[PDB]
Amino acid sequence: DKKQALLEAATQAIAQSGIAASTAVIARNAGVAEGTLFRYFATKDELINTLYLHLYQDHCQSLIMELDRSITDAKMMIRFTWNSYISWGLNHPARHRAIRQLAVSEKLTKETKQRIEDMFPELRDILHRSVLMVFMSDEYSAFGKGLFYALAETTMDFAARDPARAGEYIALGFEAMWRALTR
Amino acid sequence: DKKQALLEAATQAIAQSGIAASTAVIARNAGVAEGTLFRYFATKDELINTLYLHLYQDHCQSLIMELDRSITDAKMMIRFTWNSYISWGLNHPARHRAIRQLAVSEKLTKETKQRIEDMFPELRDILHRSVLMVFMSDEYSAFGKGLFYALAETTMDFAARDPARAGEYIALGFEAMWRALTR
Ligand SMILES: COc1cc2c(cc1OC)[C@H]1Cc3ccc(OC)c(OC)c3CN1CC2
Ligand SMILES: COc1cc2c(cc1OC)[C@H]1Cc3ccc(OC)c(OC)c3CN1CC2
Repeated sequence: DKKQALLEAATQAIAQSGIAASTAVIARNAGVAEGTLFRYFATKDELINTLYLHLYQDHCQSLIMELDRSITDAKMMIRFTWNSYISWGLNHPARHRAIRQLAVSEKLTKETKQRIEDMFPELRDILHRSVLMVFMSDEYSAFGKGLFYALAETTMDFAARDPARAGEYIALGFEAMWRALTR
Repeated sequence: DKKQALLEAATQAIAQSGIAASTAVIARNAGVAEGTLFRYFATKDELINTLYLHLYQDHCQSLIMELDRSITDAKMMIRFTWNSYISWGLNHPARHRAIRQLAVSEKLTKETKQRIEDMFPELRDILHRSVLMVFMSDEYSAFGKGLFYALAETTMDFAARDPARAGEYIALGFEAMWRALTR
């Protein structure tokens, strides 16, 4: 649909030009009038919230399928989630570049945040037992996600530039992320 | 001099368009012919190395002056260095955006890396006792710097967007950086 085209154009524009990207640019790049964009997303805020759910789901749905019926401890599940996320961002640079800006956005609604939290219950539960309490507070939750994405971004940058050592940067990134964010 | 203008234009271009930025763009933005740029920096590699020393020194020289004749432990000195760095990046976004790309560049020479290491001996010594050994290895030194800059960047982004909580994001960033990078 045009909706998927819009979502893709919004991913590219936000990855490239930041979360501030124009609805005009986004509409133009999807090959539609801006008025058409507005029929699908009345507000930039709606677009941020919908795009974030769509991109989060793009990664999360494949991860849920891979992990299903495994028995993991907290750290194992979290390492799988981290390695999966780096793979996804390597495969889909713009998706990662857009999502890490969306996830820390002031414009996310409580409903959206709750949907993201509950999309993968097994992981939510593991994170609740593992994440430093400060980074599950209303005030600092987005900052803890930001730090994850920052470390993930660095990891992807080194893995892409020096693919010979990709797994080493992913493991070292994971280890630093774990220390930085867990109890 | 034109050299300072070139360094400033190279800071802006690299911050904006990445370490890949054109010598033509850089020369144009400094108001000189590209041939003139080449009289000051024969190679893009020379420009990366010189710009990185210049920007590192821009922060480090003021930090050395502030810390002089203090008695600090490792962690105190490192917290001062981190808070100083966030202040600098808030005051000088392009300087931070350029430097974090320069510092992980494959084009840095051994001489440059050694000059950066030795510019502030007291801090070098403290870091040698504090930094995880992996992040002082030849192979992963740049990756450990990258992770620092990533966490610093996130911290600056939240401190700039939500200045009411700047010190809280700086302290939480510092705490995560410390866990991620130290023994
Ligand atoms: C787009 O796909 C994802 C992105 C993210 C996630 C999970 C995702 O897929 C399921 C998780 C994964 C994760 C790991 C470890 C954490 O702290 C120890 C953590 O809290 C800060 C977080 C919270 N989220 C960070 C961003
Ligand atoms: C541009 O100015 C600076 C940038 C940086 C530095 C110091 C600087 O000014 C003196 C230091 C500060 C610092 C802290 C803690 C570290 O690990 C615990 C560390 O190793 C990774 C590093 C290494 N460098 C990161 C980048």
